[PDB]
Amino acid sequence: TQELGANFENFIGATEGFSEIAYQFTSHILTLGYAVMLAGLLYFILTIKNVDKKFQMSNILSAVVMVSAFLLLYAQAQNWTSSFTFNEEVGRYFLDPSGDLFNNGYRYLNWLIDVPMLLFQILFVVSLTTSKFSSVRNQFWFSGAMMIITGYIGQFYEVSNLTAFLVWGAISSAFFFHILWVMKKVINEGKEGISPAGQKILSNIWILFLISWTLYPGAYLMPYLTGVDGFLYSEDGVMARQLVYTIADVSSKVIYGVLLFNLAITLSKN
Ligand SMILES: CCCCCCCC/C=C\CCCCCCCC(=O)OC[C@H](O)CO
Ligand SMILES: CCCCCCCC/C=C\CCCCCCCC(=O)OC[C@H](O)CO
Ligand SMILES: *C/C=C(C)/C=C/C=C(C)/C=C/C1=C(C)CCCC1(C)C
Ligand code: NA
Repeated sequence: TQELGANFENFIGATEGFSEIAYQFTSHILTLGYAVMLAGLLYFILTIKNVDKKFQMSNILSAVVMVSAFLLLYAQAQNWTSSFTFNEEVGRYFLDPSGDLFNNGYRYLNWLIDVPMLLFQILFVVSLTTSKFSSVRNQFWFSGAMMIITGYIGQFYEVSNLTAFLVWGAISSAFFFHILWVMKKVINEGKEGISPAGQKILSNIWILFLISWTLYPGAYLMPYLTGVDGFLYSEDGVMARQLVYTIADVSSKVIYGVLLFNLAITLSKN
């Protein structure tokens, strides 16, 4: 029984270890992750004047999301390099007992913080019609919290109890589904009473939102998407998962933010 090796990254690291490629690739993608958030932070701060007052809370929330994402993704990247160490004899990177072990906590904390802000921020750009701001907000914040919390519980069982992993994941997915349903309503109401240029941007926001948020349960499942014998149940799963999380992060935070900013501009003077 493999004592050292919590989560799938540790498990792989403690058994098969990571190739140079896999270790370096993962380091670099996580580094790109936080680098982009820092760039984003400066972007959202510096452009805030370019939208009308009434929209500025959206740019503000983007900036705050960028701060949290930069800090926690920076910590996650450091946690990656600290957790695995090169063995010359075998020529691979293994879980380092004198390190702290890989910890998904950083990313899940980032999600808990950012999910409510990302869902919230669209409400400061669009106008609802027949829905109440407070109802939509409360729905977003509750479902968002529950989605991440149940996900985080699931994640614990990733190695040790796949049944629990998947059941908690399914419960989490239910909250996710509900978020998608609410957000679709928000975008539809948001499209009413605005210019076609604005409607087009909102169509794109919907598509970006749907794809980028769905990447997360994708990445959660990733090591198992070819069965317990398959090619992804390996350092290849770890690489894929971290790549997909990073793409999702950039898309759901930065690209999302840029589209909302462009929507606010389109509404702002035009
Ligand atoms: C992203 C979340 C989407 C996930 C949605 C999936 C559907 C979940 C519902 C029922 C799962 C049924 C349980 C099947 C698990 C079988 C466990 C197994 O075969 O492996 C032995 C394990 O190690 C010892 O529990
Ligand atoms: C490869 C290294 C990783 C870097 C990854 C890039 C980070 C995101 C940056 C830009 C997103 C592009 C979004 C561009 C959207 C344009 C806005 C728009 O919709 O058009 C304006 C509107 O029509 C009238 O205001
Ligand atoms: C900036 C970070 C964001 C937008 C994170 C979003 C995270 C999710 C949408 C996570 C969803 C999950 C499921 C739907 C099932 C498996 C567990 C999660 C938490 C990964
Ligand atoms: Na290392």
